[PDB]
Amino acid sequence: RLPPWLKKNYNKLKNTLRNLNLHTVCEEARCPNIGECWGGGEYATATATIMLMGDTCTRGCRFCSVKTARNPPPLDASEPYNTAKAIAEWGLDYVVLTSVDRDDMPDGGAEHIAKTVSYLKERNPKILVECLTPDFRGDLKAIEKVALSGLDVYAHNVETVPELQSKVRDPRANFDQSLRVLKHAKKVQPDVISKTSIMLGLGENDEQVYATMKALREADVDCLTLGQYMQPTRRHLKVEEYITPEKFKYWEKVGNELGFHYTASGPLVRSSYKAGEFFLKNLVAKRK
Ligand code: MET
Ligand code: SF4
Ligand code: SF4
Repeated sequence: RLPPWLKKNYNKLKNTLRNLNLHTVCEEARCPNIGECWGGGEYATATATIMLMGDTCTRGCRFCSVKTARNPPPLDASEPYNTAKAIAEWGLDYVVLTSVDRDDMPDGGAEHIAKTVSYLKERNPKILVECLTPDFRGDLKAIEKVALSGLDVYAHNVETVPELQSKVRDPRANFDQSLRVLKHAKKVQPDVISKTSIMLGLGENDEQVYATMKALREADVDCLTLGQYMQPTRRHLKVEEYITPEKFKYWEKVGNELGFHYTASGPLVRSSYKAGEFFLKNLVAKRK
């Protein structure tokens, strides 16, 4: 039994979404945060997450419930237009575009991701766009394609501390490669906001978490999120422990002192959790 800290705007977003051919990770993961992200924050912003390039990943990360197969179906060439259209009609404030990894594609899908960003920004430049990208196996030209697509925030996850990369992630991912992605995004587009996420509860200790946060700062990562690893099914990695609410508040203070522009830290925090609210409050510093 999970610890208890892991248990108008929303209905307006839900009713509008019912008519549009758009499908989210928010509902198709049964995310416990949909009440918060979908309009229930301080600024009442709407954030949601859409996953491009199919529902089958070429990788098999043991923390992740996305289905895996060696030869996923080909890309839906209509998805960039259909997605960007459906987002603009849904009326979102901040959208997180993410995707499965497509190691079967030479550019890992970067052109597909970039086309979606570009379509959306032309329809409505008022929408903030974050892309949570694959590592593209370190392909600098693929990273460059997305970084130049006009997005506001370039995100890519390290997921865990360097010592646990081989346990937690598919062998095609690693810590230095992920840092190279974030560094190259900033090199190609210096005014982009860079962002990464770490899960706690997988066996890391405090010394490794601090060292990781320090290294992320040296790589000029602007924003950080920390949340609890929650085991999707009994076949996935076992939870080593549930981090306390007060310990997550400790890490937020540590991230502030290290100079992250925001450190979103809490048991239910995910990469996309209230991403629009964190952007508005800490980067835009909007007065309500
Ligand atoms: C949907 S998981 C995040 C995006 C990408 N599949 C990655 O692991 O890097
Ligand atoms: S945390 Fe991510 S998937 Fe969950 S409701 Fe918020 S944006 Fe959607
Ligand atoms: S690459 Fe991303 S989508 Fe694929 S298994 Fe790993 S975390 Fe899940």
